Amino acid sequence: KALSAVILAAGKGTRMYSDLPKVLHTIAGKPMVKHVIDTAHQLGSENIHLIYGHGGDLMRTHLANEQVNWVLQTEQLGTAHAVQQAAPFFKDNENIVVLYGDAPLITKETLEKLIEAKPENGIALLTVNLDNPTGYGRIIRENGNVVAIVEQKDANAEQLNIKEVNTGVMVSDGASFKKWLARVGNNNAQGEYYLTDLIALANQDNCQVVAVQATDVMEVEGANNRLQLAALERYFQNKQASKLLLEGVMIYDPARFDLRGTLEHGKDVEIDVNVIIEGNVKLGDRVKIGTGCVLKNVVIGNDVEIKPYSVLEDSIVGEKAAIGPFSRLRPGAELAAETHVGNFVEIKKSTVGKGSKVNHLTYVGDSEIGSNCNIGAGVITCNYDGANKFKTIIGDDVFVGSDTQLVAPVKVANGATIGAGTTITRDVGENELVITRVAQRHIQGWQRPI
Amino acid sequence: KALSAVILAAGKGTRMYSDLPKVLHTIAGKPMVKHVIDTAHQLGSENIHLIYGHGGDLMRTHLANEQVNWVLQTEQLGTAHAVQQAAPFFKDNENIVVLYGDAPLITKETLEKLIEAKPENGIALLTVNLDNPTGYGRIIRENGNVVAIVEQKDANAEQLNIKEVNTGVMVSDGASFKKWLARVGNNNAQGEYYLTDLIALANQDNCQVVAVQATDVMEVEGANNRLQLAALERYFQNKQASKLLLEGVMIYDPARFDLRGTLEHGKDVEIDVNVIIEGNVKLGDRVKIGTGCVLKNVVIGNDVEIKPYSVLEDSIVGEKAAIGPFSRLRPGAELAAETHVGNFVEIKKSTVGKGSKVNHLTYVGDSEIGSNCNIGAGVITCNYDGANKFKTIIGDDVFVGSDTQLVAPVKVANGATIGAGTTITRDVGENELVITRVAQRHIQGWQRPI
Amino acid sequence: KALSAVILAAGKGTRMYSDLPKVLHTIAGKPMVKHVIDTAHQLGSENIHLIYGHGGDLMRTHLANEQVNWVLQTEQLGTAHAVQQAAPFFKDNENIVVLYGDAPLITKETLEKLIEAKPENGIALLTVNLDNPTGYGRIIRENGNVVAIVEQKDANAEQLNIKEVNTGVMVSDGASFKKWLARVGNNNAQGEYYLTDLIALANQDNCQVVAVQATDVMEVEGANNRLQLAALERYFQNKQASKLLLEGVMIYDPARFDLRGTLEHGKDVEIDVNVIIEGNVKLGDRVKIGTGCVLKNVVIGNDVEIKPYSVLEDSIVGEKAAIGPFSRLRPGAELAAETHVGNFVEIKKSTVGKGSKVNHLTYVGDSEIGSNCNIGAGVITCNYDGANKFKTIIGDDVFVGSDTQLVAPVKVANGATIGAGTTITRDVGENELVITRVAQRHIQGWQRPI
Ligand SMILES: COc1cc2c(Nc3ccc(NC(=O)c4ccccc4)cc3)nc(Cc3ccccc3)nc2cc1O
Ligand SMILES: COc1cc2c(Nc3ccc(NC(=O)c4ccccc4)cc3)nc(Cc3ccccc3)nc2cc1O
Ligand SMILES: COc1cc2c(Nc3ccc(NC(=O)c4ccccc4)cc3)nc(Cc3ccccc3)nc2cc1O
Ligand SMILES: [Mg+2]
Ligand SMILES: [Mg+2]
Repeated sequence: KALSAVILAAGKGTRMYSDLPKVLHTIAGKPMVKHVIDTAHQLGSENIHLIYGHGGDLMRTHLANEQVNWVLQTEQLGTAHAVQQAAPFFKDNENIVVLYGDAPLITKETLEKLIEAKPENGIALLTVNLDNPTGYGRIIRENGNVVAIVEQKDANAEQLNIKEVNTGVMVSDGASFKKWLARVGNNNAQGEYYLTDLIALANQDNCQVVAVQATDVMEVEGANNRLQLAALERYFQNKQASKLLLEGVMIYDPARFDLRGTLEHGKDVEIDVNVIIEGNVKLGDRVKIGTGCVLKNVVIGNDVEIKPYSVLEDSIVGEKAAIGPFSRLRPGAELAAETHVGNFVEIKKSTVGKGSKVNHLTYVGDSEIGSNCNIGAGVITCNYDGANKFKTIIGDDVFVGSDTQLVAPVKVANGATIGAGTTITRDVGENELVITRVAQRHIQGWQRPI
Repeated sequence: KALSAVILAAGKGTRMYSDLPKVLHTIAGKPMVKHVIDTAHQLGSENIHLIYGHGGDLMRTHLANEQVNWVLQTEQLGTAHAVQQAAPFFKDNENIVVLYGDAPLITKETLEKLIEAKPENGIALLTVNLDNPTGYGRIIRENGNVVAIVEQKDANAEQLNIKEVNTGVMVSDGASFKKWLARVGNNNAQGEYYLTDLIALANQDNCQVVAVQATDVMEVEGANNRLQLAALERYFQNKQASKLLLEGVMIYDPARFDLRGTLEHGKDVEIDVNVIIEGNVKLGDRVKIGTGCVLKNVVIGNDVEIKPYSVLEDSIVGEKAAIGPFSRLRPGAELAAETHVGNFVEIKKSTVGKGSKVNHLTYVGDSEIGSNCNIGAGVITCNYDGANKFKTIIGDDVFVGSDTQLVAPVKVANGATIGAGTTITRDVGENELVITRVAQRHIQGWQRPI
Repeated sequence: KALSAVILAAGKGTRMYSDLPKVLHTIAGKPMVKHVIDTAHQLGSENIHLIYGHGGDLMRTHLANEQVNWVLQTEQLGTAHAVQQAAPFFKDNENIVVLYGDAPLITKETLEKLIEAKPENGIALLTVNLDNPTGYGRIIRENGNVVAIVEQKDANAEQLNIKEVNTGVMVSDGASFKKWLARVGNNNAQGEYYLTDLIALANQDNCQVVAVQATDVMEVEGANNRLQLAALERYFQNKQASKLLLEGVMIYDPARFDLRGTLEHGKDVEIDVNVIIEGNVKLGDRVKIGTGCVLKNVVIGNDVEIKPYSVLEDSIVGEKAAIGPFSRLRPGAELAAETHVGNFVEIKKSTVGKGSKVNHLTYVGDSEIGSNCNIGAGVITCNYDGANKFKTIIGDDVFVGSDTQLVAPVKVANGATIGAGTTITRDVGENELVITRVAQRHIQGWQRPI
């Protein structure tokens, strides 16, 4: 049976004290509403109807490439009225699941179990058990089937002791939503059309409402301020970390590990404390990552060690390379197998060939470096004033002496040797040795002012 | 009604295993006793009488500028005897609050609620409820009014089940303190004059003692060793972090955030994990701070991004600047709007003008740099031997080529261009181009020893 | 009475998803089984019989220098059969303690209390109380003496409410082990010879079995996957940190501190958040360590401050030195008293004399530097192509100007001054001043392309 989803995303989020609307704030680097859209897509939703309102232009800007139907709410008349704006697009046959863009951790696993429990022409309601259910609408069963949701203020002494509560998440067929939504009224203290009233309208219509319990309460929690958002963040990180650990990734402290994206991993991977993994990252077998490292959108080959406080982005690193500590790889850095990148070294948009070393106090930008080169301490690739970032091409088996400037555009051919302190502006031929002739003045018996 | 405070601060803190006296150990970068002095000043105390003893010269050295009356205790005869040394300075009218320099987290809010509850000519006692009250003196009420404090060893079976206990914190008028303190005896196992006996002396005198409960038990806890100090530290940091989060600061993980001072903030500020904020820090709107950064005594303008592992002190950073990763700003660094400071760059005591960039492997010290300058990789400002840190003045629209040394004192005027590898010792005029003439020796067919 | 131990270490650890066998995975940088071997050695064990099996060559490789008897298990027939392979080496007199290589946190203190409780010709059994004992074998007493261990599936309604359970850890004399192990059968669902059956065989033989309770449940827990290993890691780190705090080390956040080795410390030591201490480390009095530092196998003298994000290995640092931030000390770095090492500085295998400073953007390798030298920003020690890391010797009171290359092998004698931008290839004599003669071309009125 086909499926579609409706996601409520119109709220201002006043208590975030932000210019962003509520659902654009991120969990693990991704907006809360994108978590729900992605979950709804994993379930196999055919359409996703996004009820939006506050921060409308920002929603459109930030979610421009999402495959959703953009349903604009111009006034807050409650959850039933919100869903009814999407109702004309519901297929009579096809289940509709209702979700909330500010409760982002709802799992596919829980939702497909909710969808399974839905009786034909009925409703499946997601519920949760709280130790202190004060403030939340209680589930009343008769027997095993939900007959009513009794709000805090209406509940008698014994109903107040019901620990099972309403989450707001609900599944029913499209024909049934169209029917019941048109019957919902707003005769209550707030004057709003409540989606909760579909439970009453279903029973009044002799239709079955079945309750399904959530696995974790955190998966129905919403974030109304940054403190609550931070609690959803730590729960989500802990759960990502636990999954990786059971898969065999040795994360030394899972409370000091952050994944903000996707991680593919080999076996015997070791990750020390305070590491941040962003975007799409792939790690081969026996990769070791030291403390403080940040990896964003990188592929790391088998048997690579990354030493402490290295920052890597949009880069490729071949097997058996050694990086760090204090290394920086900027976008376009491609390191071949068995390369060495050391402390206080920045590599931007450059390819470095097999076995080559760049171990100290060096900037290599917009370059090609061949295999088994030795790039000395203090070497800098640079440009003329008014230039447009031109290229430095270094061949195989080249020795570049310490504190040499390579002035692009320039080529240094295979087997060349460049002495320390050189300024290289002209192409260097194959097996050419280039030494700087210094002039010095020596003064004997110069007493220092000490 | 006027107020003054008495703070007990004489203890050795043997179990800290330190040369510092007990109350000088810090919480959030500030001595425990300074927390209490500051709280007492926030309440509006007119005098603060500081009972000190052990580590007397160190207390005087470290707290030299505090507006306190220095009351020296030469011998431990108990809390009543300690307070009585300050008593001659109590005004008959004026409330006196008693506090402890080794219980630093007592809040102004709790204390002004304690002061309000004090009945005329009576005592207001701060109490707290413990789940396991074993060891602590129990509050006995009759009815709603405190009649006695029964110590662990004296309490019958049912009194042992009283969960409400004495904190030691107390408010009464000065006339009443002088009267009752002179009546306190020391006929007990320890032979000391106990402040607790004022509860008995008050009732024996037909005066009312009213109990007021503390909000959090942590706010009456004392630190007798570093393990307890560390627990007070984490409670205090968590509470600072929660406050900032409810104010709209996005702190990605509040368990990995430290504030040791004061933070002023705009809206939409984002702070990643493992950041330390020290002294007085001001952050404009939409400032983003990456992982591992340390900010001490800095002003950061609107829309600044600070990238990972940057350390900044006594500096100003203008709007839309970009700093990091791996940047170091030392005291006197002033960066104008739209500036760029990159990896492995140290700026000390220098002004850098609007739009200028200093992006790699560079030391700029004691300099002025104008607007829209390009300071190349490897550039170093330096001095002659025996010099006294003289100044390097760079004008507007200057290009300084990579790996150039600027030897102070020297001026480089507007629009000058300096080629790579240059040593600049003489002033450079407006629109002057300065290129280094290299001499090189080329040897063809030189076979490397490989 | 003499002692020996038997350690069960043969398991594959399938659920680690590793090429390492189970007990080689580390806690605090040391294999789980080495924790137990070391504990067994601290107890005074005369022999340690190591039952090994899966990953046999790796065990032999990684534990090659351990003083253990290598007892190879070729087939899993249960714990009684495993111990019986070591039994021929038990002395009739001498206690044998049985331990598990995958439960590493068992303390010497608990084990010597277990050994004390052993009645002559009897058994001492280590037990623990669980709140939920489901799955674990219950201890049945009659009275005060263990009569049976009833497994989950065999226990009646009231036995299921026994919270005291079997740990597997056991002490009995060698003669008694030989006797009872030969009597153990395998008529059970799994078909294995169970060590638990010695409790029954002991009583059936009219011998006394006495129960001793473990202090902490974590000290009998085993790690069957990396998630459980990570929980043992955090418990162990917390406990190491608490011990240091009670000894007077100020650890600002004990949840962000890691010790992977041994730490010797003076008094008034301060350690900020996210510090990692590895191998054998010694810290004098009043050492301050800033955030993010990594110290491996180092001696740090009195009154040293290490500033944030410094990485130090196999190094010595004399009293009153200042290191960091962003400093790197590689193996063989020896810094004398009152030295200064600053940001983006790497020191490898070099001695630096009293009062000398190396404060920016510098590599010093394979060198000797004397006392009161000033090593300028950008200075690099380097080698000729084809050389074998030769030495740079700098005497006392030498000034080396910024961005100078020192080309080894070379000597610079006492009191020499070297100007900025110099390439030093020949020895420099006592009180010799060496200045580089630059040739520059100046072009007036050069308009930059802007
Ligand atoms: C952000 O966009 C919206 C979110 C809404 C929203 N978000 C939401 C819904 C449910 C929960 N979760 C719980 O209610 C819950 C949490 C913990 C335990 C048990 C339940 C959290 C956030 N709730 C309601 C209206 C609404 C209010 C209450 C229940 C359902 C729907 N209306 C909303 C309207 C919006 O435009
Ligand atoms: C450091 O200077 C002093 C501190 C003292 C000191 N500190 C203190 C007082 C109270 C508490 N808090 C609690 O007693 C408490 C903690 C948790 C729950 C409930 C209560 C902690 C530290 N207490 C007492 C004497 C003293 C002893 C006990 C109670 C009051 C006063 N005498 C002190 C004398 C000093 O010179
Ligand atoms: C890794 O090498 C081995 C470990 C074993 C091993 N490890 C072990 C033993 C005891 C515990 N601790 C507990 O049983 C426990 C934990 C928490 C609370 C209470 C108890 C953990 C790991 N246990 C057993 C067999 C075995 C199984 C169960 C009990 C004892 C022995 N056979 C083992 C055989 C091996 O070759
Ligand atoms: Mg240089
Ligand atoms: Mg140079």
